[PDB]
Amino acid sequence: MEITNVNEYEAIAKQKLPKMVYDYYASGAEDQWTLAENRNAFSRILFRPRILIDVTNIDMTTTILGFKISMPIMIAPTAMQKMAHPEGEYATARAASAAGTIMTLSSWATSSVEEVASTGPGIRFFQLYVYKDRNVVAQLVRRAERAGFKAIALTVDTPRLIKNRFVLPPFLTLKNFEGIDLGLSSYVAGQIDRSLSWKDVAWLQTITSLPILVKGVITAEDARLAVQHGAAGIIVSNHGARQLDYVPATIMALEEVVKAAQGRIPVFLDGGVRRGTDVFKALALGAAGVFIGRPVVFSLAAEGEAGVKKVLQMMRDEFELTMALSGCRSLKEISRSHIAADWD
Amino acid sequence: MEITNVNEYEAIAKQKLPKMVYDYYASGAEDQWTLAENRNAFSRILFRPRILIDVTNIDMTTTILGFKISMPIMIAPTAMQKMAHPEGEYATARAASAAGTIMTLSSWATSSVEEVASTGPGIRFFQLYVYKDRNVVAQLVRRAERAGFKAIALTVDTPRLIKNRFVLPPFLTLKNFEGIDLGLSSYVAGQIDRSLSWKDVAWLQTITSLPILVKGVITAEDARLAVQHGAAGIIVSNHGARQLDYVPATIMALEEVVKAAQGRIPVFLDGGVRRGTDVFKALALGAAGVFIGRPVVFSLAAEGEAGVKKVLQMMRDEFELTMALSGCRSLKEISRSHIAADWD
Amino acid sequence: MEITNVNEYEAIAKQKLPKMVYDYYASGAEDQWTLAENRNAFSRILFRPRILIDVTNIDMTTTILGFKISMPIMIAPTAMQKMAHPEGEYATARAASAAGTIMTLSSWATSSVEEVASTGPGIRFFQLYVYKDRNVVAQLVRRAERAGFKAIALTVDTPRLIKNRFVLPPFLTLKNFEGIDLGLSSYVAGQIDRSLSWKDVAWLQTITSLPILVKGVITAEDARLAVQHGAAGIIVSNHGARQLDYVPATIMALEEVVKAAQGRIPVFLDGGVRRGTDVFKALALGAAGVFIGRPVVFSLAAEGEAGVKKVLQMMRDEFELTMALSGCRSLKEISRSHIAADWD
Amino acid sequence: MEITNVNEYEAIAKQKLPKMVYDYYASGAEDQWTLAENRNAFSRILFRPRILIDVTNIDMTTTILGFKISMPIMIAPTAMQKMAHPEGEYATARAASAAGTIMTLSSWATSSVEEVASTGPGIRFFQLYVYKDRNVVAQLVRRAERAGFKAIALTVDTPRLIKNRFVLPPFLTLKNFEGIDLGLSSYVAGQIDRSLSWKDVAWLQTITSLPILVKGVITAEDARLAVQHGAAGIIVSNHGARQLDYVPATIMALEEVVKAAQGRIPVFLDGGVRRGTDVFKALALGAAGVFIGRPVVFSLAAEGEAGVKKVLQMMRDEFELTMALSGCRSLKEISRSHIAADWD
Ligand SMILES: Cc1cc2nc3c(=O)[nH]c(=O)nc-3n(C[C@@H](O)[C@H](O)[C@@H](O)COP(=O)(O)O)c2cc1C
Ligand SMILES: Cc1cc2nc3c(=O)[nH]c(=O)nc-3n(C[C@@H](O)[C@H](O)[C@@H](O)COP(=O)(O)O)c2cc1C
Ligand SMILES: Cc1cc2nc3c(=O)[nH]c(=O)nc-3n(C[C@@H](O)[C@H](O)[C@@H](O)COP(=O)(O)O)c2cc1C
Ligand SMILES: Cc1cc2nc3c(=O)[nH]c(=O)nc-3n(C[C@@H](O)[C@H](O)[C@@H](O)COP(=O)(O)O)c2cc1C
Ligand SMILES: CCCCCCCCCCC1=C(O)C(=O)NC1=O
Ligand SMILES: CCCCCCCCCCC1=C(O)C(=O)NC1=O
Ligand SMILES: CCCCCCCCCCC1=C(O)C(=O)NC1=O
Ligand SMILES: CCCCCCCCCCC1=C(O)C(=O)NC1=O
Repeated sequence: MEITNVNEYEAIAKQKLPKMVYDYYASGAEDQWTLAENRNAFSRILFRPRILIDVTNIDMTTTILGFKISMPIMIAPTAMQKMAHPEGEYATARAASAAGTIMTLSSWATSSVEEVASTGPGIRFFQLYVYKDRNVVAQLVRRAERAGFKAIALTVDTPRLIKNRFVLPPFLTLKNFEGIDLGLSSYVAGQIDRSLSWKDVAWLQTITSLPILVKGVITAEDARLAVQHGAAGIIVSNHGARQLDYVPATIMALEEVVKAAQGRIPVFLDGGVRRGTDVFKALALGAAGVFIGRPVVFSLAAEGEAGVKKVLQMMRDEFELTMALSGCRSLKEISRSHIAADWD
Repeated sequence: MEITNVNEYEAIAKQKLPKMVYDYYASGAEDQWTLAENRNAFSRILFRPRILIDVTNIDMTTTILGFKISMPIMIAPTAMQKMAHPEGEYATARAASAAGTIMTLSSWATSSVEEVASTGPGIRFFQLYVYKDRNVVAQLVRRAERAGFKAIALTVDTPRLIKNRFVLPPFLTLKNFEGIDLGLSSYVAGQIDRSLSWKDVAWLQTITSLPILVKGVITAEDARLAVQHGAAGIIVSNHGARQLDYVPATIMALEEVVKAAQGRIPVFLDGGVRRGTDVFKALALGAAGVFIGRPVVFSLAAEGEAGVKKVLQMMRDEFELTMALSGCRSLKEISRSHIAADWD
Repeated sequence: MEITNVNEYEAIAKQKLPKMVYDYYASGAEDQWTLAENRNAFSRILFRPRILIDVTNIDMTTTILGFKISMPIMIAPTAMQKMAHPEGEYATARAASAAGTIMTLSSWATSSVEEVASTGPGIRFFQLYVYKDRNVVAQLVRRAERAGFKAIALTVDTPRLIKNRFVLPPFLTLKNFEGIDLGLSSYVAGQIDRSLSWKDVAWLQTITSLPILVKGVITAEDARLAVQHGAAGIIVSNHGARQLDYVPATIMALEEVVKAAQGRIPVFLDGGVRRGTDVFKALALGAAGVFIGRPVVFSLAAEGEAGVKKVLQMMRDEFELTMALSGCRSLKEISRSHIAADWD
Repeated sequence: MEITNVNEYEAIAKQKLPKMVYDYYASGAEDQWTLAENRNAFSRILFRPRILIDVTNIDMTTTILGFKISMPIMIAPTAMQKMAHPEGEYATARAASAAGTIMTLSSWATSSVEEVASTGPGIRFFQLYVYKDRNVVAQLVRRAERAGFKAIALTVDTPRLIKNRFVLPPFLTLKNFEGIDLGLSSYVAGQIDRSLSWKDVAWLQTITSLPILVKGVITAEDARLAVQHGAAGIIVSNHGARQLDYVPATIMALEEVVKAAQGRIPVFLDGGVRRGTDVFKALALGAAGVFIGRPVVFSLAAEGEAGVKKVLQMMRDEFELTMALSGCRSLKEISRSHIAADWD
């Protein structure tokens, strides 16, 4: 009946969404071992609270890529949001701007960069999927710059491969591809370029001046390469545990990637973040911020824009209370010594 | 039917107390992970008994802050005991004096320092909650000194935030605040000063000469600060796992805090102590004594003063037998090598 | 109904095979602790995928003992296959040749080396069980060379000791012993020579020029002896967990044996391999290839030659996808750093 | 119906024995955590079998305190065996002599040293419980020497404290105390001397020349003291997990005690030994032999002398097979490297 926390939206969404759709949303890869881990691993990290600290004034605002935001909790890119709620990306963009945070727009969105940008003022990032036809990629990137998007998140952990048993609602299209020259179900399928390599990151930088974030890094080895090749940030991710099963939980991999980057570029994380305590734990391990994926689609399905705003609020309030109880007045005061990781 | 051990009082109390009251007593924070840990962790520590030792005469008396007591098991402060049994703090004070041990009186007690002190001779400590109005704090402290209390336990792990669904029995008031100039349900709520810091420990020492114990320390870092700021003792505590979930069990945190204090001041522990074996394990890890919270309210609800005395006796007899079986004739002979901690 | 993966053949085989036969096939030793481990241990090893790698062209062909094969997945020797399907070894030999891989022929086969060799062109290994009468051993070895077998796998982890309650189908005989001069149920029983030692490996090399692989090694100590005595390869095996219970899973023992061999001879593994991910993990740990036992008999019982070919295909496709997702284009690119073992 | 292994006798004994008696036999202390551990810990130790070893001739005979016996498996002292079977100690003595092994006679036996010695030739040890009246102790020791007992096992882990609800069968008495000058239920109770110390071990050596084994050692510290005070052997024991709960499993404590003794005196073990694999594991860890307690009373209750002989045989055959499968032809060849302990 009443939603006291983020995970509850999942039950409500499950009630109102067709089984096929809910299963598609919640699903991980294969055995779904990592899906569970992305969540479970946060509970193997304990707090080491500090006492006798004046926690009367808590400040959780931060600067991401130069942009000042209200909290280190942002929205990850989840494709075709209008399938969860007719408002779709419009609802999400408005909730994000209202909350004073960042929203990342998927390439497979049901609303174009300009439709989203029309909703109003707000900092947004554009998620890029590189197609074989570079011509289409260039068109998408310039279009994002024009629409006012602040950075490009290049997804590199794209899962491979229901579809034949489902029929999409009418008029739902991949709007970002409407206008640029290339059912819509297919075609876009074998369009993802699996030959993508670091040289392509170099090329991307020649067509745009926007910061390029590499989304899908879980090893210290690739983190170094990200820095060496000029990426502006790294997003420790395993695509919500939908790409390959038995890879570690992103929160387990975070520290090694943060270490490897050596403070050169900000490291972000997604995968399993549901509570304010999870946010604190990620920041204590070195992350500059976190992205949430699934909670966004579940709350959108549940209460639309109101649901998305509630998720962000609940997470903010929980994160604020966690800081007060741990003895932290600002993000700068959250230290690695404020938690005791499973390997500590 | 028959109570052979402390944990059984819980079942009996659960039978006779209103659900809301029992749940409030037994409850931990959030998932209650730490609530369980405070208990479970004691079972991950094994004994390493010594043989061929004359265990004919066992001595468990000790000196706490100069005061000689019969056993290293004392009573922690639990608010408004008259709600568990009409006798409340009177019963507790009398059982404690009879057992030759120490009782800590809560600030939120249903009996004033002088009501408790009227019960008779006995060593008692007063637990202080610092309100924003320092004037009230000073009044409470002087009043405790006058009533003969031997030390002040400053609680620093005070949980934040049923209340709207419960009605209190008639005449039950926070007696310690009756007379000093400041329903009673509210007001006292937003009175706790969350700006409390070490400078406030320094100030406390200017208004009283009584030993100040810092209650709510679980890190080596704050333990050092306790010593550096003149605290007379440290109580490793997590407020019965009611402040923040996912902090370690106090028995897991004990050794690091004992190490950090470097023998300068005595370190005590509360949270999950129910058996004589638990007491032994805490002492072997360096604690100078332990405090019990919940068992006190459960037995009080069950058999009143008789229940509280029985708890103390059962714990004493179990602790005595554990010493005899481990090869220890005095507390001084209980060594770190007498147990094998989970990390050993 | 539909077989999407190898383990499913087991359910189908279980449905159509007599209980005694299925139980005999699936069974491990004693408590069957190792039987489970051979499988479970593969799940305690995580992947560490690399991104931005051109995985457009995957190559999994390899060279085993000089012979070029299509994939590092081969067939282990399982006795009397005609009991699982009338085609028996004929089906298996044909599926193996078709798949471009190697098949190892059991000494207790229901088809002779020449019957198997008659099926067509293909690389096959012959598994040798050393009988007390060396005369019979020599006869078997020369016969295998003549029939075109490429190497001898000397089994050394032969289990000791249903038989009295089962009756075999008519005409099923140990064909390899038909013709050479020595019911058939017995006799062959107490024929296995338990005095077999390294000196016997030296003797074997005097009667044949074929590579001798030592099958049944799980310690670094015996691996060294294998190399020192001239074995051409080692097969880390525990006889499908049927010899002795509580020995480690072969995947747990692999690395130590690979280390000990110091790259002198190839190390192979069998026991619990069912998925393409298992293959990858074994190769990352140093194995030059893997053998599958039980899946062969289960699929043979299920769909005969078609079942065996399907198993090999499913494993190939899963292995190929695992390489693409991990960032590996050839077997040479699969590194120890591509996984995170339970002890890492 | 049929007993294939030792643990099965327990079910049969449970069927025919009164509940109170069976519960008394099987019971551990308190939570019975250690009772389970004594058994469970053996399963956390893996085998590391060696191959290509001539295991045609296995030899498990050994020399204990100069006496040559057929196997390293002996009988621990369990009080009043006639309560399990009318034959009691007579059955046990005869089965032990027949098996060519050693039997330890309890002080609380229902048959005297001379009754047991009358059964025939066999090596037996006498278990001593030291009473406060040294006069009685001296009488018992000389009587044991006279009866031909080869060593004294001084029990030091004697549990403290059903009795009031049970009535003993007629004529069952503590025969060893019949004749020496001191219902029989009581008296013997508060007769155990809890002031027993190492000086008492020194005194024991002045009244007898028989080897003194110290029974009840689980720490390296007391093992050293055993050696320093002239004990002839150590028995790593926790009294079948009946003295104090949460002490480690004897198999977990064995290695540290073996190390500490530095090969000066033989170390033996009891507690949880049920299988031939358990025996091997104990020997690999350094024990010179093992004692079995409970299996003796359970099989005695089940089939009397025939049951006891069967237990010893089953254990012998299992132990022999374990040696053959591990590559060991003599006890001298069983090495620490033949197993992989949980901490390895
Ligand atoms: C249904 C669904 C759709 C997704 N669509 C995209 C997408 O369009 N683009 C992208 O890069 N990632 C996509 N992701 C994954 C990421 O946005 C992100 O890593 C996220 O799901 C993180 O995990 P969480 O869902 O546990 O928060 C999708 C994930 C899900 C669950
Ligand atoms: C119902 C209840 C009331 C409590 N009231 C107080 C209080 O008045 N003052 C204080 O400092 N702590 C209070 N505590 C906590 C401590 O006294 C103490 O840390 C204790 O509960 C330790 O854990 P145990 O209950 O497991 O023994 C309370 C705890 C409970 C369970
Ligand atoms: C029913 C059955 C029969 C077997 N027969 C033989 C055999 O004839 N020769 C041999 O060396 N090993 C034999 N093995 C064992 C090996 O081929 C091999 O190690 C294998 O079973 C590996 O494990 P997996 O079954 O988990 O793949 C047999 C195993 C089973 C399950
Ligand atoms: C019912 C019972 C009676 C026992 N009586 C004695 C006894 O008379 N003397 C002694 O030293 N120990 C006695 N023990 C314990 C030892 O003999 C011995 O340590 C043994 O039980 C070892 O464990 P197991 O029973 O798991 O083999 C007794 C144990 C049991 C179970
Ligand atoms: C049964 C519902 C129909 C499926 C809806 C089509 C969604 C298109 C794929 C979106 C997407 C994912 O699901 C993902 O993990 N990444 C993506 O880039
Ligand atoms: C439903 C029963 C009504 C609740 C009774 C009011 C008790 C007041 C709070 C006492 C208190 C706690 O409960 C605690 O953890 N610390 C405290 O200082
Ligand atoms: C109940 C079915 C009858 C049993 C069939 C006889 C198979 C002969 C043994 C084959 C064999 C095994 O089973 C094994 O682990 N190794 C072998 O070398
Ligand atoms: C309910 C059955 C009655 C009990 C029988 C009396 C046995 C006397 C105690 C024997 C004994 C034990 O049980 C033990 O652990 N050590 C001993 O020395």
